[PDB]
Amino acid sequence: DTCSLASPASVCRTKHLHLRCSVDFTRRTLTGTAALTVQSQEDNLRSLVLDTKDLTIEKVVINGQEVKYALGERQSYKGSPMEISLPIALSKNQEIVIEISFETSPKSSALQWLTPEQTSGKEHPYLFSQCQAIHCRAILPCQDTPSVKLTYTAEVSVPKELVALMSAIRDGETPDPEDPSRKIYKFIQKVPIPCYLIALVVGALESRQIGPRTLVWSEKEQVEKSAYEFSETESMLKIAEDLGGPYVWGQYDLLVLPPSFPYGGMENPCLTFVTPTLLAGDKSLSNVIAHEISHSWTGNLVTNKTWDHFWLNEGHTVYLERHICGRLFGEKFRHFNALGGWGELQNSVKTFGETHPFTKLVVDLTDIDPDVAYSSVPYEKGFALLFYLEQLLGGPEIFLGFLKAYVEKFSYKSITTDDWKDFLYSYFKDKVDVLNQVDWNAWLYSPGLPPIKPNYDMTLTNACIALSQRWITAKEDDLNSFNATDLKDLSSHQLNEFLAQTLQRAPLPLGHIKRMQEVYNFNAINNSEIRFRWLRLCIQSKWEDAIPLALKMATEQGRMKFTRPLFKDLAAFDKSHDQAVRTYQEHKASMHPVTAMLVGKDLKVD
Ligand SMILES: c1ccc(CNc2ccc(OC[C@H]3CCCN3)cc2)cc1
Ligand SMILES: [Yb+3]
Ligand SMILES: [Yb+3]
Ligand SMILES: [Yb+3]
Ligand SMILES: [Zn+2]
Repeated sequence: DTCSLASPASVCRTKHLHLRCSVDFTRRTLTGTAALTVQSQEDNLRSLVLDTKDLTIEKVVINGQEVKYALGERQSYKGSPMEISLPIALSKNQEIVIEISFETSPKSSALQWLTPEQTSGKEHPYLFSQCQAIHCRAILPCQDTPSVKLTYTAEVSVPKELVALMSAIRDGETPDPEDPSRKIYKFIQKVPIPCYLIALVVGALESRQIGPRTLVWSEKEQVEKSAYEFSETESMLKIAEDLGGPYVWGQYDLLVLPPSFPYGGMENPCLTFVTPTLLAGDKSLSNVIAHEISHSWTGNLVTNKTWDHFWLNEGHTVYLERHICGRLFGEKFRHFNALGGWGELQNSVKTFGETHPFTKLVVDLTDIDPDVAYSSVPYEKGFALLFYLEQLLGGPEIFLGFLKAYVEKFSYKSITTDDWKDFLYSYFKDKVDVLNQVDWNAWLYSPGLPPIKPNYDMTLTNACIALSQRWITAKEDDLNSFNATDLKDLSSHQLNEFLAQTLQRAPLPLGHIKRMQEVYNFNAINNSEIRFRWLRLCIQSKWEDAIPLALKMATEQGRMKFTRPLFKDLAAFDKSHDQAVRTYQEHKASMHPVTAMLVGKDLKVD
C-alpha cells in the first residue's frame, strides 16, 4: 500500500477501535483517546507503525503504563509515521490494546468546521468528516489502508444542544459527567470496515422516517424537502438486496449535509452522506442514492485492498446503480445512463490527455496524492469494462449472477484486480475462450479510451443528439426556428444529456447561447446537473452575463464535481479570470480543506 506509512497487514492488523473524544468548536479540535486492539501477524513483534497527519500526540499507553513512540518527518500528503515501542514482544496472533491520547489540528484535512452562518439555522456550528481516501489519519492514528478491516465503538462528547452521528448503529446518549453543558453519544459498528469508512458529523440535526429501515437527517429547514427527494430509497434497497444478497448493516439512514460537502455522496456504513445539490424537487438525481446504496456490497463488503484498485469499488457500484435504475425505470433508461457515462469518460480522457497515467483503469499511486488522481475514470472505464463483459458473456441476467457470487466470495475482504479477474475466470470457466478475447492489458493497464466500445440502445439518446446537432450546425438565420416546444417531450435527464452533447462541442457562437436562453430559459432551472452544464456552456462561449451566475454557483455549494470546473472555466475566460482568482482567495479560508487545495492547484494559485 503505497499511500500508507503504517505497518502493513502482513505485520500486524487492527481488529477494533474504541474512540472516546470531545468535539471542541472553540478550538476546532477533536481531543481524546483511540484504543486500537491490534493483532500481531509476526513472531517477536516489538514495534509497529501508524499513520498520522497533523495530530498532536499526548501519550501512548499499553498495559497501564506509558511507552515510547516517535513521530518521523512529514511525507507531504501522507502525513507523518508514528513508530510505537511495545513494552513486551508479541507472538503471532497475540492481541493487545494500544491507547493513544491525541488531538487534531484545526486544519485537519479530514474535517470541515463550519461557523453558524455557514449552516441553515445560523445558530449553531457544524462539523463533518470525509476520510476517503487517506484522511482518516488526520482524525486519529491508524493503519490508514483499506487492506485492514476493524470493527469500532465510539463515545463522542458534544455541546448538549447538538447531535453527533457516525457510520455506526446509534447506541444511546447521556449527559457528560465531566461537563453538564455536554452530551455523550455512543456508537457501535459490529461489521469489520476499512478505516476510510469511519465518519462523524456534529450539528443541529433532525430526522424524519422515510422507510422501514431509513431515517433522513438534516438541519430542520431541509428535512421535509429531503424526505420527499429520497422517498425511493427503500424500494432501491429491496432491488439492491435482490442483486447483491442480504443487506448486513441493519440501518440505512441518509444525512443531507451543508452545501460545502465536497462530493456527491459517501457510502458511510449505516449512514450515507449526500450533497444537498441532490434536492432538485423531483427525485431526478436519485441515481446518486442508488449508487450509495450499491456500495453496501461493492466497496463496503468487498473492498479495494489498495487505492490502485479503486475501480473495483466504483465500477461495480456504477454497474449495480444502473441496474437499480434500470429496474425502476426501464432497460432503455439503463442504456441511456450507460451511454451518458461513456460520454463522461471521453470528457475525462480528453481533459487529462489520452496517454495520461490517471486515465488508466488500474493506477499506480506511488508518489501521487490520491485526491489529485480522483476523477470519473475508475467509475466510467470500470463500468464500461463490466458492461462490455456483460455483452460478451451473454447478457445482464448472466452477469448479475457473477456479481452476486463475487460479493459472497469476497465479503468482509479486501482484494486486488487479479483477485477479481481470477474469480471472473473461475465463475465463467465454460466461457473462458470468450474471456481470452478481452484485451486485458489494454483495459486494465493502458491509458485512454477503452479498446472496445459496448453496444448501446439509442432510443432515449436520439432526440438529445438530434437537438444538439441542430444547434451546432445552425447558422444565424436558423436561430428563429428554435422554440420552447423543442423541449416539449424531453425529461430532465434528456435536457441534461442535450446540454452534455453540446458542451462537448463548446464553444458555440455567442449569438446561439443567447438565443438558447431566449427560447429555453435555462437560467431558471435549479436542477444542479442541468444548471452546472448550462453555465459551463455559457462561460466557454464567452457570455459575460453568465459570469456572476457561475461565480455564485461555484461558491454557494462546494460539490467539487461542479465547483472545480466552474472555477476552471471562469479562469480560462479572460473577462472573468481576475474575478475567479479574487473569489477563490476570499473564500479559501472558509472552504473545505481538500476543496481549497484542489481549486488552488486548478487555478495555479499560491
Ligand atoms: C483512480 C482515481 C483515484 C484513485 C484513488 N483516489 C481517491 C481519492 C478520493 C477518494 O474519495 C473521495 C470521495 C469520492 C466520493 C466519496 N469520497 C477515493 C479515491 C484511484 C484510481
Ligand atoms: Yb517467538
Ligand atoms: Yb445498546
Ligand atoms: Yb485462475
Ligand atoms: Zn462510489
